[PDB]
Amino acid sequence: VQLQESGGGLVQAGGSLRLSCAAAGRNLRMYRMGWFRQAPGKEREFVGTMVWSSDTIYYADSVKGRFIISRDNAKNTVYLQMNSLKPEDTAVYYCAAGAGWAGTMTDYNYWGQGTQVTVS
Repeated sequence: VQLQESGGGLVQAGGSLRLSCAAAGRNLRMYRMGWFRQAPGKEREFVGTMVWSSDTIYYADSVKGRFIISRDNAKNTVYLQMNSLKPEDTAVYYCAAGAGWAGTMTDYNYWGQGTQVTVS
């Protein structure tokens, strides 16, 4: 799977921003897709996850109720709509893919280069 994020930039607290993750690959729709983020000097952390076969998304508590994952099927693109932004949301945001390994935890093997968001 090949991935590329876009949409990063500088935004004010309380604002909103939409990130995109374009994806290509053999059997793409069998992969679980994840958003992750790394704040400067901190450990990378999970943001949320989706599967192409379901409408149900799982979110980290840190962003649940604020960020929304959606998709455009025809464009093989996953979005992260960021709402009610806080300075602590400043980070490089990554999308990733791992085999939707059922009866086990997804191991994210494929990663984009990231898109960076600063919230003032």
